[PDB]
Amino acid sequence: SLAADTPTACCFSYTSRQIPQNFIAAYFETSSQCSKPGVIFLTKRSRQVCADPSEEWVQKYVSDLELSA
Amino acid sequence: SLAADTPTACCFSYTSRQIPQNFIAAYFETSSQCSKPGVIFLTKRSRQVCADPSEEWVQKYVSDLELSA
Repeated sequence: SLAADTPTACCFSYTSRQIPQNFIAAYFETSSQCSKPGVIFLTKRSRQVCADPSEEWVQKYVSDLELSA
Repeated sequence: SLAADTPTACCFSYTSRQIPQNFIAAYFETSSQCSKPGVIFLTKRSRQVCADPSEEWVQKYVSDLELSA
């Protein structure tokens, strides 16, 4: 567990058209070392699309883990 | 091309034991919006390991694109 991996994922730019729960599947609330507002997603094309802060569609998807974990 | 993707990969912590060109294959010099020194790698386990700034072993691997691109 002490051997973490992966870089610091942070939403520096999201998309205009959202990604509803039809193609989405995973998600992420950015990461520390870069207090980012938007969140990263995981559509079916393994192509994260980022997302505004508290996006109507995200709050529903990220609803699972909304910051608290 | 205007529709970029992926978050801002930045090396916030690298490993002690390096990853020579035996398991390594890809690499990255971090990203902007987070001036990072170390570089991210792509061993065979798709597990980036980051790397000190100008690591003896990296300069050789990252040698291909060393900042200039």
